[PDB]
Amino acid sequence: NAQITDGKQYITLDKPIAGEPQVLEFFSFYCPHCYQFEEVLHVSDNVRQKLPEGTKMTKYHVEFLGPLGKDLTQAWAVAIALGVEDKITAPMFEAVQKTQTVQSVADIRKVFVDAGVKGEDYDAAWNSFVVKSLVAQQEKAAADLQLQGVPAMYVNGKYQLNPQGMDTSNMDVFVAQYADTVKQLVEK
Repeated sequence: NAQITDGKQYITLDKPIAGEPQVLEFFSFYCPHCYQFEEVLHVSDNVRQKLPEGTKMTKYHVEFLGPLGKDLTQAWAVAIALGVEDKITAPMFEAVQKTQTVQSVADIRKVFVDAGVKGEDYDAAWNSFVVKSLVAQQEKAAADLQLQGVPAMYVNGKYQLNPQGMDTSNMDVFVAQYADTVKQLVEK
């Protein structure tokens, strides 16, 4: 059956925020731990797979890491606005961290284009009011929730996941524990 505990597998915010997405992840394409999180452990997908139906997995990008943090945050806004997150996430992590072929803003676009995204759509999205507000929203969320680092996950703007208090002696275990903790938090 299982049961989680405040202070252990999660922590409760002293200043919860209303109106946030139910399951909100922060990440950076630059961060090695975010790479492991997303591309090796596939934490988020495991979480999403245990999520009570009707509940969506939301991910925001952060600007405070790396030389292109701001522009990658805007590119992620485009990915959201175009609905191409699933086509882009793996290529970008590889291009940024592994092949290290993302050195400029133009190189970001190439990842989208190479991934199947029409350049005309990318360009339209990039300069849209829509994307401009998505950027603002990503920035605002991290501030409101008092983000200290990535990766990070918050549930109902009230609980923060705390992997340090999980069992990290085995990764298959840890992932299952992370997924279940989120599930329990959303049913709460």
